[PDB]
Formats: sequence, structure tokens, C-alpha cells
Amino acid sequence: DSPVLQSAYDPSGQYLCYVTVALDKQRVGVQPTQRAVWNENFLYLEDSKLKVTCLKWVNDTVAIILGMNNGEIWLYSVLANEVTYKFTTGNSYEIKDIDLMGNQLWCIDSSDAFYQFDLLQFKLLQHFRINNCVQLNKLTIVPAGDSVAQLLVASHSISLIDIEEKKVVMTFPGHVSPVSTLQVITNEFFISGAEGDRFLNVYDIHSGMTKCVLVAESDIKELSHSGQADSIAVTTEDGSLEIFVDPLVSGNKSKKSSKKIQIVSKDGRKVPIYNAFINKDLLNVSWLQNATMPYFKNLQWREIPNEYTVEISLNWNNKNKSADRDLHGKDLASATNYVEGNARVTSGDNFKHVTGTVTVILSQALQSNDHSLLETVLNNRDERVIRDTIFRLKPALAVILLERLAERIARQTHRQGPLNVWVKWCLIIHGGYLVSIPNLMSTLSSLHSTLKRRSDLLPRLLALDARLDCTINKFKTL
Amino acid sequence: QYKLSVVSGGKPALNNLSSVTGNKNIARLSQDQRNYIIPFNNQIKVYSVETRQCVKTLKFANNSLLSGIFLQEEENNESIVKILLGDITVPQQEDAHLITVFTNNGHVIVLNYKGKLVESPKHFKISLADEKLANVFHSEGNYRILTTFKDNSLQSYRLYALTFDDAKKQFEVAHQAEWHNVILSN
Amino acid sequence: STARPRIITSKAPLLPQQTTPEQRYWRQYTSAQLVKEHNSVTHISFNPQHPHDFAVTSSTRVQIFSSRTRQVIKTFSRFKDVVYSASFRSDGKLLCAGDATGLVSVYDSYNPRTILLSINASTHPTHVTKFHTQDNKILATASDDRVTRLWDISNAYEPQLELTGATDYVRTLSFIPAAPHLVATGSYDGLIRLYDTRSSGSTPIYSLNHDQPVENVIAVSPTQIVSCGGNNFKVWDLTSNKKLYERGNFNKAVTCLDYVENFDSPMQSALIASSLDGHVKVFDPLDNFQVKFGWKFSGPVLSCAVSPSTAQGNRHLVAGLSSGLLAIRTKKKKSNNFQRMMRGSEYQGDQEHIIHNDKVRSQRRMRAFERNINQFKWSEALDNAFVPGMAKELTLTVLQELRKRGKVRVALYGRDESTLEPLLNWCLKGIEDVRSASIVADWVAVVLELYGNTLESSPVLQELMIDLKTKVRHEIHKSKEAQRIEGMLQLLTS
Amino acid sequence: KDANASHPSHSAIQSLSFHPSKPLLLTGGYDKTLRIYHIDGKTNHLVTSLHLVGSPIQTCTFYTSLSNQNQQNIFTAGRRRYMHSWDLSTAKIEKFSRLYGHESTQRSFENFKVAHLQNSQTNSVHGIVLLQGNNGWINILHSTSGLWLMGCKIEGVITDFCIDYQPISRGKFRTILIAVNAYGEVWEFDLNKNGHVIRRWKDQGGVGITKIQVGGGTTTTCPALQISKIKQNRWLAVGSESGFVNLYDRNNAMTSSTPTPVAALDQLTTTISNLQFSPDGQILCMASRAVKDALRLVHLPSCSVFSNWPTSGTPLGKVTSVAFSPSGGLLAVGNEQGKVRLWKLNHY
Amino acid sequence: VLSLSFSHDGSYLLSGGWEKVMSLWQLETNSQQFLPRLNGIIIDCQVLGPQGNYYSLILQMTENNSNSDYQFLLLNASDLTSKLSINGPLPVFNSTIKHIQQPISAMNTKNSNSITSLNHSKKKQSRKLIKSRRQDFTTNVEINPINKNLYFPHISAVQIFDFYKNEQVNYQYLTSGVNNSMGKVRFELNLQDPIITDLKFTKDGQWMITYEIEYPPNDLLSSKDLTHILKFWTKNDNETNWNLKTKVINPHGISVPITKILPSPRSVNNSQGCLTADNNGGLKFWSFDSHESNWCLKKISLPNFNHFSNSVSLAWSQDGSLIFHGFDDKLQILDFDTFKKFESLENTKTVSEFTLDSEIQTVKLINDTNLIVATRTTLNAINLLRGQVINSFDLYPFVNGVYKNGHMDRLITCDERTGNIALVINQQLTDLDGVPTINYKSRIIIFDSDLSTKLGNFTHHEYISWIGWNYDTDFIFLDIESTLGVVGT
RNA sequence: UGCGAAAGCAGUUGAAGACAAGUGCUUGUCGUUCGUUAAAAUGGCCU
Repeated sequence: DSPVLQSAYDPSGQYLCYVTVALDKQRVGVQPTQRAVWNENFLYLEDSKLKVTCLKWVNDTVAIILGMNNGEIWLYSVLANEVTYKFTTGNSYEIKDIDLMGNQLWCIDSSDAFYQFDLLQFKLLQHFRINNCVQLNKLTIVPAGDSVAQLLVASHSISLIDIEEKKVVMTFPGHVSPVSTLQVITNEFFISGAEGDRFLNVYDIHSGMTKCVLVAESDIKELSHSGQADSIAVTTEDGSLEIFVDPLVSGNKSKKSSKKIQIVSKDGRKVPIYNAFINKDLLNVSWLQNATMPYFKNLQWREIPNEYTVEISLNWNNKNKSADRDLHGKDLASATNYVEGNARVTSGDNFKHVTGTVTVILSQALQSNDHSLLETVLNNRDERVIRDTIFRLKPALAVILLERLAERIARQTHRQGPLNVWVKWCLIIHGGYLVSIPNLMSTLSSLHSTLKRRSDLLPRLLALDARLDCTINKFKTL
Repeated sequence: QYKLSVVSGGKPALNNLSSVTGNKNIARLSQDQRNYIIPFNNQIKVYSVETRQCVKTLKFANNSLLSGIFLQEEENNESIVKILLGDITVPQQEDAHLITVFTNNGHVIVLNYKGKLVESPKHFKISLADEKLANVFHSEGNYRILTTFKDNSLQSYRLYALTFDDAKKQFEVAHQAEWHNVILSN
Repeated sequence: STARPRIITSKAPLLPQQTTPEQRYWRQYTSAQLVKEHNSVTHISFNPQHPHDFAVTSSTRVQIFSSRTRQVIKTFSRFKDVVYSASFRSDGKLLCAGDATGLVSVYDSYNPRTILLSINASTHPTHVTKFHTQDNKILATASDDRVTRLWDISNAYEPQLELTGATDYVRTLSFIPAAPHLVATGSYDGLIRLYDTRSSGSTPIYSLNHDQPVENVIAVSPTQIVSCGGNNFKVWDLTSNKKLYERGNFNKAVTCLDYVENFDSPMQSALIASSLDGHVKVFDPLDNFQVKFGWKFSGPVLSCAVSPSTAQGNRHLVAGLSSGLLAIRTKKKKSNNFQRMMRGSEYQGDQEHIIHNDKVRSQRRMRAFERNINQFKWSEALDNAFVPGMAKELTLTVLQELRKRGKVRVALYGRDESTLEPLLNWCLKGIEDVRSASIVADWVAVVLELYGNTLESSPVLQELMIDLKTKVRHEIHKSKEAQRIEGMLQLLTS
Repeated sequence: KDANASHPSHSAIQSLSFHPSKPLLLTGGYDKTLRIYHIDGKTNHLVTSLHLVGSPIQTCTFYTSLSNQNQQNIFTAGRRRYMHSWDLSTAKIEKFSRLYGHESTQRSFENFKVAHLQNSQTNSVHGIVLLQGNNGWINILHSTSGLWLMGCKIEGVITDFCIDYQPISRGKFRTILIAVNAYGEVWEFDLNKNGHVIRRWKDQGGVGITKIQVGGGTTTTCPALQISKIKQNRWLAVGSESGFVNLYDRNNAMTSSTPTPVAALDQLTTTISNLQFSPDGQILCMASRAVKDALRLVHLPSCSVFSNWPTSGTPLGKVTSVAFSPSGGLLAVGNEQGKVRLWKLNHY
Repeated sequence: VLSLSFSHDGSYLLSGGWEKVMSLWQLETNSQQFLPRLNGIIIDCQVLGPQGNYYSLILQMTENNSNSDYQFLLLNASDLTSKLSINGPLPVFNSTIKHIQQPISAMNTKNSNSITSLNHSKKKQSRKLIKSRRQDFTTNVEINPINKNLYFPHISAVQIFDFYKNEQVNYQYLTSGVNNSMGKVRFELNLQDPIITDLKFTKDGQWMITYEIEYPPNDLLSSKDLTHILKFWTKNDNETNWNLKTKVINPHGISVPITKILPSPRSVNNSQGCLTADNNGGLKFWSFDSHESNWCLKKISLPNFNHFSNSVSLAWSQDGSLIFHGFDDKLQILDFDTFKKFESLENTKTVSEFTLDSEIQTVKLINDTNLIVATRTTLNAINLLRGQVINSFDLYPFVNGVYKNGHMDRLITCDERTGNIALVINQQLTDLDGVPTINYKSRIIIFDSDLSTKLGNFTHHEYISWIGWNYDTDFIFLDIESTLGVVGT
């Protein structure tokens, strides 16, 4: 169900008063509804059996009037966070409903008695019981100016009561269930709704006749109306809010809600609405974000479509980001470390992208790119065989041979000696063709870099040679 | 058609010009410890400790008094020596958003680190003769200043008990103590 | 603060012929099995469906090898003369084999006892039997009548269609993937003839001239086909009727082709070409049919195959040689009371509002030299640099890190003749390579500077110095020779 | 209504805690989720829930600072070598993983308690986290700094500890660490005097002791909302593997150094795994997680078990955690099925 | 021990120094707790809060010898993680700016001063600033073409600075030095981490190019030669860190430094190439090859000289046809396609080589028409289509020996949309006796593209180290007081 | 230190005062000034 038992906006709807149970004791809190801080102050009811039955704001000091179940009516000053005065009826029967008009405070007892108190003198002016009015639970004051002459009460059927005669002037057929809401929308019509009923009856207060019946999609919790009786908002048990736009002006017997408002979070959870507020072109809705935390939103109900859903952000599966941390989880003051990873490391000298002879097997291996036959050819070490093989080799295959020898010399450092005679004989025999062919550094890029590394290492080798000469000569003489 | 302006620049001001002190930090946490007040050479920056963002920046160029003190072209010796939470001159005030800035030449400025700046902040001067105030101390409503002076490259210290005269509307110093040839001090 | 940086291994500038990712993929086909058959393995085929077994044709025998065990699980030996081609349907339920007597025998794929169909296709040998890929009812047979015949499986008394116009020895055919009406036949006169079966079919709609006798035809796409014959293979476009590429990478005639795409690999499509010089090579159709990997076998490779794209298990590359060998290389693929006590651990927090994650993930273990460098133990790190079995790059990284911190002398302090010899024994090998030589020169020279007096006493250090002297002289000679060849190269280039 | 019936738990309820001043109940278990509920008795909704990845919850307590009442924390720990503090004033979650030289004595943070310490140099009160470790060690850390304040060592295999307070003057109090090993020997340390030993005594009968707990005053379960509200504890309870609970009246037991219990309760036959007192100390709740429905309520000072409750139809389950409300007189029992059932004592 | 502090109850001691490690000593049991690898040496420690729940440190980055780089670090006590860290810009000036003193250590190093060294070093630096002819306190700063973030190379790392927020985005190490692995103490402070001497962005902003010099330690055979590394980094616009894709060791040969880097126009390979020039007179072209997935050396112009000069500037035409290479006093026009000298078949009124009076400091090609050449004496505008010098100005009484070679490119920048030029001139303010004092003054002149008229003339009260063009109609300048200003419309 | 490519090429550290130690004498030191452009207190990095 709902953690909030009772709630009421003030007139002008700037603040909301609500009652919630804390462990076993009830408490009363007041929250501002406009976005532009939390109010931690609560009024705690010390007795566990003591409960709030009804509540009503007061329009010097703003206060809330709270009826209790012991028979006491407390005037609670919200700023001082204290109950200034407790009216008592003298009987231990719960206070069913209360209403105020100016200095007067009327209330109905659980034993169907009427009590009128006055605020300034702080006295019970009168109490009386009226015949045929039993099991009453709603009371409201019919506005006839500054003077109060008529009450409207409801058990399940509504009675209109003249105060000084103490008799029922007019009786209205209400609901099968007890009347839950009873309001005076204008001075010729009033509205009534009941517990577990989707219907609202609008009665003419003089004629006693039903003008219309307003129907909600679900059973009606709370009702609000604009001051002109030009719009009526109802929050229903399913948690939606329905607006009847211009209900009094006229298929004419029963009317359907003009607009419907729901609240759905981003993850898709439905958020119920309790206790909306309506005024001219403004509508304020309330819902509990945490377990017992009221949150509010203002809307312009004229501009919204007929079916409106408010999307609100809730924390569902939230990754707990930190201000001090980054996304990865490291400290923000921390420096990013140097990592190479899988970076290609290269040099600046890489200029890529810029009888008995074995010449037949060599040519076949070079055309087919055959490593085993190339090794079989390269195993031969006679200078005559190498020279005449390279001499009989075609000019075009000499470049491929130079590339393969460069790769083998680079990868295997111990073959640089034996393969250099092949390289030098290729350069000597096919020198003119190598002169004629262009892009020679790009074609012989591997050979150039392989020779560059070895040639670059020379001065360090010479220096180390000299130091080792010093040491060896010294211990040789010694 | 072209207009020069100085927009964005940062150098945290350090109390190292004295070079004899042990604690060189001027930045102060607020009383609720949600804001960190840091002096710069061009501004005073307030950071939210919880969100790590610069909430409010009191730039010297935007205010005439601050530009009159710190951004004088003739002398760059002006530097914020102490920042004190609250308003020193006004007693019995909460002063949650006010700070008091003491410079080396004795200027005392009362500023708001939240909300818009006052066009004419509360400005006073401590009567110092041939001295540079190196530090200011607060304890239970009592105030002292430690000032360096010269009568070896070593300087000397004078400790003055500082009071605020409400009637005279000025700060008054009384010579409590004196030390000479101070190498280091914590 | 900051987490400590891991020590980066020294990576020198890369050398020619580095390891290509395609090579890294294809060299995982490592385990090799050679099965001797009685005659030359002419055809190898794979089951298109699970479990992707493979059929091998030898003389008078068709064997089904299991992909799991690489052992023969079925044997078809009913054929009176030599059997030539064996193939599976697309659904894998039937196996067709062609005989030298002109018979085409269609068996159940896993039951050699039952013969569902037996067609007297020709009097001449039928060298090709294939099932239509799009249609499960059509069997295409190519024989030495120089006529290819499309048969319906239901009524196999007469050929449904006869395709002619070949002057010599059709011994390969293929079906274009998108178009079920097209049939490609490759013959020894060199012409690949494309037939539209909806037309008359006596004459091809067009022909493609591969100058050498066409050994095999395959279709790698709806538009592109690849034909091998001679030393090269040619890939042609069908809409343009022109060859896009030709690769003559081989010495001897290219015998077989296979194509496989979308299999788990760096390279999306692959074309396998096997020739008579013992070579089986991989080509990349996306990279202009360039050459990625190759295998050399003991003899002329008549047939080759690769396990299909949806193998979902071991992957095989299978080669059938003319000698009779079949070479297969593969790529491998608490009580209830206690549980109710401790059941909550496998939750991961789906229903919860906030999830907070600061859990520390385990890292790679630091090696001993890295730990010692972290704990500032320079001599211990130098000792850990030289240990048997340790990689030469890592033995270089320890020296480079100590040089970078400046701890050469600090690591070398307090060493005797016994502790000096691992460094010098490694320096003997370190002089030779180009990547380590300068660091070795630095460390050896610092050794000579610090411990030069102990040479006159210790004999073994003198032997190490003389050996390293000879190695240094050899490397100086190699460097001078390289500089001379560089000058010769400059004269030729300029 | 059951406390967690709105949002169910995925593990046994290893820990329950009530807020000192708010109608909030915190549940924790091995499913690594801390769940805070607003307790109405009729709706009992979920305020929030936080999942800690890789951190099971053996013990989690609300903490509220004695100086500043706006400083509210949740302290949470399991078998791991760290601890979590959630600032309840995006969540602000700090980790206490550093022991300032004593990691060898503290290998897990699972058994911890939070208490108040007056430093007496400035008469300032700060919270302390007391962690049980090996070799009879208890390491005491600052609750905000995380610094290692002190350490107290008892002899033998330490099984439990608890915190007692003793008022000295107006606005001054002392904190006593009461630690028990498995034999029955009980040490009392003065945390204000560098953790030196006030006294040592022996549990009469005393073998296989698992739990120790003071009651009747300000406990770690029910703390003070201000320094003047700090009271000493009238009762002490010692619970053993055998199912025996020896109950000592502190007013007579502080003198003897071999005291005699007021009563020895043998109503339960399995190991005592939960000892709790009411905020007034009129009820002692003793419970065992070994078997089903092993919870008993003991009236004090008569030392007599209640007869009508619990009942053969009471759905207690295997009681792993017990919490008493500070004010409302509620009893929350969390069991192995993940249910936290809630009852109200009508006297309170 | 540079910093000492106590806890409030006095049971703990906070200590910090040259090791970049913060220690908390338990004064009872003499056991300490470490927070190592901080961003700088600890010059101040404080415990903060009523319960000591914060640590406030002041950290100095002593790898920067030119300035005193302080970082203000507020630490949460429980986690020992930074609640706050506050910096300014961190530029590495060419020489040490006024009144900057190295901290005290045990011995006189490059990063530190000894006990005896401090009083002598203050006097020596002061009289150096008074007497010396050369006053170069210029830095190189980069502007990201996407983020408009300012990149300050800081020795072995790079600081990224959000200009509008006046804050720091990131601090990333880019070299393989000892870096943040340990805190150097005693003789270790004489080691030099690799220095990032050039950093550039491609026009798309997808690639960052860094040139660095790695210095060897002393007392070795290899202590003389220097390693030069060219690195190519990329990142996505989501993440903040850069990733090293390509590393080139000795890109212009062994021990040949890179003097100038110039990223390519968009027409040249979608702005994914660069052009690097060395002091032997050699050019190399690097381009991103997607098939290799790396940067490749695509074109080479051999040095082939015995002529060595650090006065190297480059310009590139927007269509990419021509490269203007100024090396020492010569200036050559190169066709990009041949990557050789420009030769015309007509060979009439087209000279590809310009010989000038002094060494070229800057070459700026404003449009395809106008070419600014700044020499050691004069600043000239040449119209390439006309082949004629429009006008020349005398820079000699301002730039006479003040700056080193190639440091006036930091001071001259150019607008690309409107063609305006910014030039900054620094003058030392002299005393009435005639001795030049410490104080400086700076003047910024905004010229037309033809240099005919001065659109703007501004004075600023401080030395200006770097002026650059923000990529929309703005000029950002950096002082030596680490302030940043804009001279724009 | 000045200039210069990295190589290099030229150039340079003087006084005064005070103190300490040894024995008026000798030597060293400098949180000293003026003039020139000019190693070492068993002491190693968190979870």
C-alpha cells in the first residue's frame, strides 16, 4: 500500500503536510512543493495508540489542525514544531471530520455529535446531536459569506443542515459505500465521492438534483478542484491522475476524464501519484521517491496531451561513479603511466614503402619461393660454383636472391659471413642491371638496413677493443 | 577590431617568499569543510571538496580594490599572507561565506566566497612601519601577527597582539615579543 | 598516488619477414598424420553437415575418415574398377562415386552395404560425380565421352540433360552459387564452358580460355570463379567474361583448389591451391589473391581439402599425394546444507539500486628481476638476469633498466671471480648480436674499470677476456665487411 | 508485516541493524547487498540497496557520531582484508584496507564492532572500530581516519568481545573492552588508559564460550544520542557451545574476580550464536543458528523464560540475526531463508 | 627531510622529502605507512580537520628546472586518495625565469641545491639575468584542433590544460624513462629523463606526433651519444589517454636530431602525414599506411651535406604541391610529388632557391601567395606569384642574440582564415643607471598578410613566451607568470 | 661559463670578514659580504 496515511496541500498549494508511521509512532511532516531544501522537522505522536484522523490547514502564524482518535483537536504550529493548543470534546470518541471557516471550527464525533469551537476565544461554543443523522464521517461548511449557516454532512447519503434550527433541510441520495470526499465546487453545486467508487456525483444544493456523474478509470483516492470549478483533478488507487476539464458546462448524464497523467521511471517502473493539486493552468503532482520521501512536479495541464507520462530518473542498477575516481577506477590525481603495448618499433633506415653449378635449382627455388631448395643451393660453399651459378642466373632473379639473402643475414647473424660472398658476387656480376633498374633502395630495403645496423655498431666495438687491449696487455706483461 | 585580454592562468601563491617558515600553505578548508579556498597570483579560487569543481573564482582584475592592491604595475610584492575564515572585524557573526585576507604590506580585505562580490569590500590597513607581516594567528577571538623586519642575511621577528577598535574603525598592534637572527620557524 | 609502472621489455626495430598474423593462424595446423594407401589419392571431399567427416578416394575404395579421431570409420569397397570421385549431398545424406567402368553409384552416406542408385552413365570412365548445391535432386556426372550429364535422382534411366561442345576430356565441373541454372565445365582443351540449363544446353552460352589444360574449376562467389591448370591459376569474372587475376607461383601443374570463407581466422576468405611440386599454398581473395602460407610435402599432391567453415571442432587440412600418402594436419579446438548456508555469492546485483565496484583484479606475476628492481636490490637483479632458460630479450631488459637507473657500478660492486663469470659468459654471446652489443660494451668496460686488478690473479677471468677479445675482433671484421658492401651498394644505387 | 517482504534477499540474513534515531532497518548477507528499509509495520518499504562487488557481508552496523548528529555511517565487513564505510549524510563509500603495521595480526575484518571513545586531551568523542584478529588480538582503529589507535591482546583463542561504558563525571565517560576466549577467561581493558587491563576474571562453569554481551545500558546495539545519555550496563551474558548462558549481575560481579552467575540457562541445546538485550535490559534474547526455532526470550531480573512465545507455529526459521528496536519495542529476526520477520512487544 | 608535521593528538608524525613518498610514523611502535610515487617532492605536510580526516600536501615538480611547479594536494585520510589536486599550467621555459631557486638536498645536483650552493646560486642567477645577452624564456605549447586543449610538454610527460575551465584535464607520461617508478635521491638526481622537445597534431586531430631525446647516464662508453625517438600516438575522441601506435628509433640516422616537424595538409593523405627535417639538411615524409596499419617513411630527401645548422623552418602549400625548406641562410622550393627541387621547363622568372642575409628563423606561408621569412635581422614578405619582396622590417634591435636558433617560431604565429599575423617582441626594462633590471615588457603586433599595415598594436606588462593561433580567430599567448591571454576580435 | 651541429672552439672560480680545530702560529669551515661571464647518522617506495 502507501506509506503516507493522510496528506493535504495548503491553500495556494505551496506546501504539503503528510502523516507517516515511524516504527510504531505516527509523525507529521511538512514539505515545500516548489523546487526553488529538505525539512527534517517532524511532529512525533508519543502515544502508540494515538492516531491522526483528519487534517486541515489554516489560512499571523500558519498552522495545521489535526483531529485525533482520542477526541482531541490539536492546533499545530509548523514553525515552532509544537502543538499550541488542544481542543477537547470532553468525550473519548474519535474525530471523524473537521472543517474551518474563519474563526469557527466545526467537527463531527464518532458518536454523531456536532461540536463548534472558536479559534480566538479557544472555547467550545456549542455541541448538539441532530436526529436522523447517524454514522456520519464527512462534514463540510456551505459558504454563505462570512456568516456560517449551513453544514453538509455525509454518512452514505448527504444531508444539508441549517445550524440554528438543528434540522436537516435537504437530503441527497449518495453512495452505497461511505462517502469519502465531500466538497463545494461552486455555490450552486457540490461534489461527493465514496470509498471504492469510481463515480463522483455532482448535486445542485438548492434543487437537490444530480447534474452529472463523473467517472474515473479506477477508484478515487483524492480530489482537487480549481477555484472557478473549471477543472477537477482526481488521484486514483492505481496511482494515476485524471483531469475533468470544464465538467459543469454541457451523454450529458455521465462524463469521462479529459486527461490522464501517469509517472513512469526510466527503467520502466510505474510510480503512483498521491495527492495532486490543481489551479489555473498549473498542476502539481506528488510521489514518494525513497520509501517515505515526497517529491513534486509542476505541469501545465492545458499544453500536455490527453495521455501524458512523466519520465523521472531513478537509481536502478546504478554504477557508483566517484568524483575522485575516473571511469577505470584509478585516482584522478594519478598520472597515466607509459605503456608501449603492441606498438611497432622501427628505424629510420627502413626504406621500404619509399659444370657443377646449381643455377637451375636456384632459379626454380627463386620462382617458386621454395625455402628447402633455396637452402639446398645455399649449402654449396665453393667460390667457383657460387660465381658461375650467379653468372648463369637471370638478371631479374638476382634481385629476389639479394632480398632472400638479406632476410637470412638479418635473421641469422652467423650466416652473415658465408652469405656475403653470394651477395658480393651478385653485386659484381649483375651490377649493370642493378644500375639500370630504378627504386633500388625500395627494392633492396632489407639489405640496406641489415648493412646499416652492422656498420653503425663499429665505433663502440673499436672502443671496447682498445679497452680490452689495455687489460690484456697489462696482465700479459705482468 | 582587436582587443587584448588576460583570460585564464594559474599559479598557486605560496608563502615561500619568507623562506624561513615551515608551513607554506595558505589554502584553508571552510568551517563545514565543503569548500577549499586557495589563493592564486591572479585570483582566489574556491573548490567544492565533494565535487572537485571550482565553484567560485574571485579574480583580482574584476574588482577595482583587488586590482588596486595586487595588480599594481609598480610593485609586485603584494601577496596574500593569510586567509582567515569568517569576518575578523565583526564579532558574534556566523560569517559562513566571508573570509578575511591579510597581505604582506598590511592590507585587510573582507570578501564573500559565495554569491556576487560586493563592489566596495570592507578594506582596512594595519599600521606597520618597515615591516612585512609573515603570519597571522587566531585563537578564541584573540589575534596576533608575526612580522619580519631588519634592524648577516637573517631577518628578525616581532610579535604584535592585534585588536580591532570598533570606535576607531582600525586595527591596533601592541608589541608583545621580539626575536633576532631567526633562521627557521615552525 | 600512482600505481607503479611495469618494466617495459626492450623491443628493437623489427627485422624483415616478421610473423604475419596469417602465418600465426596457419602454423597452428601442427599435428600431422600420414596414412599410406594402396594407390594415389585422387579426391578428398568433406561432409557439408555435422560432424564434417571426410571421404578419400583411392584405387577401388572410398574411405570415410572421422574428423574427431582422424581414423577411418567407413569403407566403400564395392567398386569393380578404380573409383574416381566421391562426393556428398548438401544435406550430407547421400554419397556419389564415379567408376572407371562408367558407373555412378549413389550410396547412403554412412551405410556402405545399401546402394540406393546405380547409373550406367557411360561406357567411358566417369571422372566427375557432383551433387547440385542448390537442388538436392540433381547429380552432374562428367565422363570421357566429353559429355556431361545432369540426372534426376528419382528417375535415373536417362540423363535429364546432356551438355556437349567439349573437344577433350572434361574432368571437372562446378555450380555457380547464386544461379542454379549455370554449370561450369573445365576440360583439357583449355576452355571453361558455362551452360544455362534452361536453354538447349548443347552449346555453352559463353566460354573462358585458360590456355593450359584446365585441371579444376571452383566458384568462389556468385560472380567470380577460379580455374587451375598449368603452373598458374586464373580468377575470372562471369559478368565481364574477363580474367581479374592470374597467379603463377608454382613450378609444376596446379592440381586442386579449395575455397573457404567466414571460418574463424584473421583472414576472411582463403583459397587453397595444391600442385604437383609438393606445394599447398594459401591465397587471400580480399588481398588481390596474394600468398600467405604454404606447406611442402614429400611428393606430388593430387588433391587437397580444408574442413568447412562450420566445422565447430577440430579443423583439418588434408592432402592426398600421388605416391599414395594421405597427410592430415590438424588445428585442435559441497552438500546442499553447505550450499544453503553459503548460497549468496552468485548474485551480481541485478535488482539493486546502486552497484559499487572497487574490487581489485589480479594481474600478471612479476618476475624476480622485476621484483628486485622494485625493491631496489640491484646486485640481486643482476644475479637474476643471468639464469639458464631465461629469454635473451629479458636478460637484455635487466641490463638496460639497471643502466637507465645508473646502477651499473652499484650492481657490479662486491663481485668476486666466481660471481663475475655469469655476466661474462652471457657477454660472450651478447657481443655477437646487433641488439645487445652496445650494452654489452658498456657493462664489460665497467667490469674492466672496477675489477682490472683481479685479472692478474685469477686465471679463468683472463681466459674469458681473451675469448671475448676474439669474439669482438670477429664482430669488428663483420662490421667492416658490412660497411664495404654498403659502399658497393652506394656505387650501384648512385 | 515482515521487514524485507517488499524486496527479498538472495542469501541468509547475516546481519540486522536498527538506526539509532530513524525508522530504518539495515540487512546484510552473503549476497553482497546492503538493504535499508523503512519500517512501518504495515508496508515496510525499501529505502535503498547497495551491491558491493566481491564483498560479502558478515557484519554491518549503523553508526551515528556522538558529537555531530548529522554524521551517519554504515560500516560493513566480511571475510576480506578490507572494510567499507558508507556515508549516509552516487554513494560516498570509503574503504579501510590499511593496518598501520598489524596486517599479520589482522587477516580478516569480519568480526568488528563500533564504539565511542573520549580522547580526554580535548574531551572530544570520536568513533572507534574494534576488529577481532588472531592470537587473541583486537585492533582498534579510528572510524574516520582509519589510523591504528591501539591494540589489546588476551591469552588463548579469542572468541568474542563487547564494549561497556562507564560515566566518570558530567560530560566524561570511559570505554571498557570486555574480551572472552574459549576457556572462559574474561579480560577488561581501559581504552582511555592506552588499552591497559582493568581486570581479569573467570566465567563460572565456562567452557566453549562463543558470545559475550553486556546489556541494560548503552551498548553497541543501542547507542547514546548524547554524552549525558551514556549509562553503565547492569547485565552481562556469556553464551557457550553447549547451549548454556551464564548471566552475571555486573553490580556484584565486578568485585569477585571469580563471580557467580545469577542464573544459568539451558533452554537451548545448540551453540549460542546470538545474545541481545532490550534497551531497558528487561529482555534477553538468546538464539542459535544451528537448528530451527532456537530463540528464547528471558525476563530479567527474574531470569525466567517466557512460556507463551515463541510457539510451535512461530516461523522463526534458522535464526542467524536478531535486532531490537531502540524505541518502538520491535523485534526483527533474520533467518537462513532470507526472511526478516518483525514483531512488536505491546509493553514497549 | 623537507616536510615535517604532527597529528593533533601527537601520536603520528607525517614526513616527506625527495623520495616523493609520504610517511606516517606511529610514534609508539615506530612503524610507518607509505604513500609513494606522488607527483612531486613533498615540500609541505599538514593534517587537517577536527579528527585529522584530511592531509594537505604541497608537492613540487623538480624535473622542471625553469620554474617552480607546485601542486596542491588534499588527500582523504581513510583511502589516501586525492580529494583535490590543483595545478596551474606547467610550461618548461628555455631558461630559468626570475627568482626561481632549486630546493635544498644533500648534494648539488641538476634538480637541487646544496647547503653551500644556495647563496651562490641566487647571486649567480641574478647577475646572469642582469648581464647576459641571451634572454630566452620561450616555451612550445600546442592547441588540439578538436578539443582546443592546450598541451604543455613537461620533460618526460605532457600536461593537458582545459583553457576555458582554467583546469587540467590529464597528465600523461610519454617516454620510457625512470619516470614515476621511483623517487630519485642523492646521485640519482643527476639522471636526465627523456625530454619531449617537439609535439604536433595532425589537422584532423586523430594523430599526435612527439619527438624526444633520450640522454644516457654518465661514466660509460655510451655516455656521449643521444637517442632520438619519433612516436605516433592516436586516441578516440571519447577517451582521454593517447595510445602509442608507432615508434621510430633514430628516424634521421644515428645521432641526428630532428629540428622541425610539420603535419601535412588535408589534401596530402587526409592530413595523415607529417614532414620531419633535421639539421644536416634532410627531409623525410611519413604517412599513415592503413594496410600496414602504421606510419611509414614514404619519401626521403638525402642530406648529402657537410653543413650543419639548427636554423630550420618548413612551410607547406595548402594544396600540397610545394614545400618551402629554409635551412641556414638558403630557402628552397620543393615539388612534393618528386620530393626534389622545383625545376620549370620554361625556366623563366622562376627561381626555386632564395639566398638571404641571415639564418631563417620562421617561414610562414599565409595563403598560396604570401611568404613571410623571419631572419636574424629582418622580417620580409615575399609574393610568390610576383617573385617580389613586398616589404621588409628591421628586427635587429630586438632579436639580436636574445633567442636561440629556431625559437622565434614560438613568437611568430599566423591566422589561416583571415591571413593576419601576430608577432611578439620582448624588451627588458632598464634602470635609470642604464643596467637592465629584472622586469620585462612585451608588445604584440597584428599585421596584415602582406605586412603592409599593422592591424593591432598592444602592450603587456610581462614577458610572453608563446603566441599561437586558436583555430577560430583568436591568438593565445602565455606569460612567464603562467597566465594565458587572448588577442582576438 | 660564452658560442656552436651532436662534434667541438675559446674562457674561468678571485678576495674580505668571522668562527672552529690543532699548536702567537697553522689548517678548515660558512642558513657571511664583495668581485668575475665561469659521497658516507645501517639510512630504499603502502594496502
